[PDB]
Amino acid sequence: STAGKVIKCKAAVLWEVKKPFSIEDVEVAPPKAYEVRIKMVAVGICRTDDHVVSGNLVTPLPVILGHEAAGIVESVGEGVTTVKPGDKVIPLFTPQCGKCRVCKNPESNYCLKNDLGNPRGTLQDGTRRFTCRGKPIHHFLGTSTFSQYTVVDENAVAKIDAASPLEKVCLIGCGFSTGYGSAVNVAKVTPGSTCAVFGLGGVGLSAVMGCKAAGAARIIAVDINKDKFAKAKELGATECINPQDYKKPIQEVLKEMTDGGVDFSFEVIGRLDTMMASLLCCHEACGTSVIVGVPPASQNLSINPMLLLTGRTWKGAVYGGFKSKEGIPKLVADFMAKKFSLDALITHVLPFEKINEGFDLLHSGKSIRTVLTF
Amino acid sequence: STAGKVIKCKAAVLWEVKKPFSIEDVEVAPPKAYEVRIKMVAVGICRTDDHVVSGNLVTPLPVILGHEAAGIVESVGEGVTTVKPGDKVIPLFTPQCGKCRVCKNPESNYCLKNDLGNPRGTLQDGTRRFTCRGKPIHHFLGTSTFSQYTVVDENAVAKIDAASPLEKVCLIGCGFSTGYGSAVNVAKVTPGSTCAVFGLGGVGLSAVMGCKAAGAARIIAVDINKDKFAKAKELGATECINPQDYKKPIQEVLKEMTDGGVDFSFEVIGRLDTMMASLLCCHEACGTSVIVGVPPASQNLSINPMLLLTGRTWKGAVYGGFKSKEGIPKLVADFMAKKFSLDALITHVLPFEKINEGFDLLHSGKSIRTVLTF
Ligand SMILES: NC(=O)c1ccc[n+]([C@@H]2O[C@H](COP(=O)([O-])OP(=O)(O)OC[C@H]3O[C@@H](n4cnc5c(N)ncnc54)[C@H](O)[C@@H]3O)[C@@H](O)[C@H]2O)c1
Ligand SMILES: NC(=O)c1ccc[n+]([C@@H]2O[C@H](COP(=O)([O-])OP(=O)(O)OC[C@H]3O[C@@H](n4cnc5c(N)ncnc54)[C@H](O)[C@@H]3O)[C@@H](O)[C@H]2O)c1
Ligand SMILES: [Zn+2]
Ligand SMILES: [Zn+2]
Ligand SMILES: [Zn+2]
Ligand SMILES: [Zn+2]
Repeated sequence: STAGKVIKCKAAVLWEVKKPFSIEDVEVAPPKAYEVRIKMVAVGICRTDDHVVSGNLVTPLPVILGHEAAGIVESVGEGVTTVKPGDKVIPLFTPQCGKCRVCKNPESNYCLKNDLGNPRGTLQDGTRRFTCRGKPIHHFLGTSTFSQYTVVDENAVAKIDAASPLEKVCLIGCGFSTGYGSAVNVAKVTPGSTCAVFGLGGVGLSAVMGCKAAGAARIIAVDINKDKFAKAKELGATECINPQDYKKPIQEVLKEMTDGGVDFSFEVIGRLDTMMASLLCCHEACGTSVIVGVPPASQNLSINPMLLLTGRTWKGAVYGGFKSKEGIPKLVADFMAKKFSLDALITHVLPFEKINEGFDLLHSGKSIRTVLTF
Repeated sequence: STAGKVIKCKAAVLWEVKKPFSIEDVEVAPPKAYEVRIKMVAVGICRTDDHVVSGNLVTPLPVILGHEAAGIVESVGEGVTTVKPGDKVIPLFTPQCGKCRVCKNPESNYCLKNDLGNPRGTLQDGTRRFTCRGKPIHHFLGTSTFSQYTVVDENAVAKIDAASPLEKVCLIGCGFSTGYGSAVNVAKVTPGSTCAVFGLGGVGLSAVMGCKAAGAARIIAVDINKDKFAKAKELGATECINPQDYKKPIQEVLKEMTDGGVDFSFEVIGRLDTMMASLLCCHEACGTSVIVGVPPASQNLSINPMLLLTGRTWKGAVYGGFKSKEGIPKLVADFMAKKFSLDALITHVLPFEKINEGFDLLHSGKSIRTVLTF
């Protein structure tokens, strides 16, 4: 039995920046009140995990990363009512406490219970459930899914269809939802509109899917890696261009391709140069630009306010505007009904033990999404 | 008669920056096809005209400024069909050609025929109708209203109720429409929301009026000049604050007064610091900040994209988002129908020949709007 007891299992621990993960033997404390301990089944490799490794995203170390996943509830702490042992679930990197100003506001989703703005690397009560070799290990985004077992706050856990193919839907835990929603919830792409998507990783490609579903007439995919183009077109890109092929700035090229600029531009990479280009490429009077990629720590853009005064709308969001706990299940039901597929996004499958190899592929540009199995 | 002939009249010419205006005899050529010659009756003094004087906004010189006004049609060139001699009309600093991409888009108003983005100081055909001392004189925003007679493009002239009090309705040509519309069309203030308004000039007080109309439960007026607070309250502000009274940055004060920041913030001054503070005071997850004020030439804001990634919406606009030709007449009709008064905004009245005195008043801070009568 394991309920009420400390769990000993394997987890991928990051001891320091710019080093490989080390698969360690770790101890996982039982769930406290309003906490859920989950046996992990599958985890997707997202660039945000990698940002911590590269030092581009700050969070307290040592730590167990991982936030895009699906598992089975092993046990629940006292007070828990939304999930029970055996349920299939998806941890949410941005919770939905349902009690703060944001959660009450129908237009926002950045729950105040988050651990993104100023990471503590703990659960909501401010403590850690992880220990390894006599040392406490930090949580990441309240989820830490690069571990056979993890403890997450209830409001950061969603119950999903029991028949769910956990090795597929784990992408709904982050990449798909974020990309797709940035188009449908955040930007609010209108039918017959023109869009531009910067970055064709699992998130950017989902953004491409979102634009198509919203009914865009033109979806121009932009990426410096041409091997991402077939998938982009497969998912709805009407055009694919590579900035490296041109002599003039990419924003000028884009504007000249769309009568002054696209209606909706999305930055889905995490760089300042492309965030700028993306803003500059949407029409100065009727364009909307959405920041989706996480920028490098404290890096600042330099913009002339005039760019906005003409009529531009510049926004950003996490999770594609989806209120995590309510949105994830609906999205899974949609997947189950075949409204959309994630096959094209899953390029590689590897056992959790080969996690480092999973990151190598991300670094190589050969993978879109590598799903790890436990 | 003057029809078909060159008009000799008085006009306020600016031959160089940071110098007073020069009331001189100027010649006004007859209107070309699709152009409208107007006998000016009243013009409000807007900070945008002053920007040119101070060097803060560049436009070719010599020039005749003036863009917030109301007059009577003297004559129309061939092809003109929307106005006739004797009609009361309001010139528009942003046109509504009705045929370009922007005009066709229901949600945009920055017509491509504008002369703001990259000033030529001419009418839409690239030439000028003014001459003075044997030399041509430039137009400003296609209106040039600091003149007894001015010629404007038809799509930049709106016909209004024949019983309209021109000495009041003139404000509807810029400041009132911009400020009010910024709240009602650009920000789309929701009932029961919280707002912050930086700048309590004629445009800012109009923003306050806009927020009240939209049903804001809370409207915080921000200004370093406490003499504006009486009018702010009179116009709808629930509280007024002067940054000079605090040790902490204003955005921090604003956030702490409003549970993490207001739902809507407006910058109606034209400064980087206030523009930054304004963006920072809207709630990180559900706030919207709108740029109304025009920033000094080529100055840039340094911004961390993370301010947007949490959920903030940053936007700007001209004319309060109103499609000028359709919008202005309806606002005049609302005024006629007593829906809103403009008396609180007009604090001084002077004849056109004392234009320099009205600007002195603007600089001194003793006036909201000074109206010049011809
Ligand atoms: N807002 C959110 O909630 C949220 C959620 C998930 C991920 N993200 C962020 O999304 C971003 C992308 O995520 P991913 O997992 O899909 O990343 P990814 O690395 O798999 O793919 C990004 C793409 O950008 C392309 N690219 C890189 N540099 C380029 C450049 N200079 N110009 C043009 N293209 C270039 C790459 O070739 C790659 O195809 C990351 O920054 C991640 O942090 C945000
Ligand atoms: N977007 C547009 O279409 C549009 C239209 C009209 C005017 N504008 C611009 O809007 C802005 C305001 O116009 P106005 O005519 O009402 O100007 P104004 O000079 O009369 O009013 C500015 C107000 O802001 C206050 N203020 C100045 N500096 C401040 C500071 N550092 N901190 C706090 N408060 C400060 C001033 O005391 C004054 O009360 C200007 O930039 C003008 O060019 C834009
Ligand atoms: Zn992610
Ligand atoms: Zn919440
Ligand atoms: Zn137009
Ligand atoms: Zn003005």
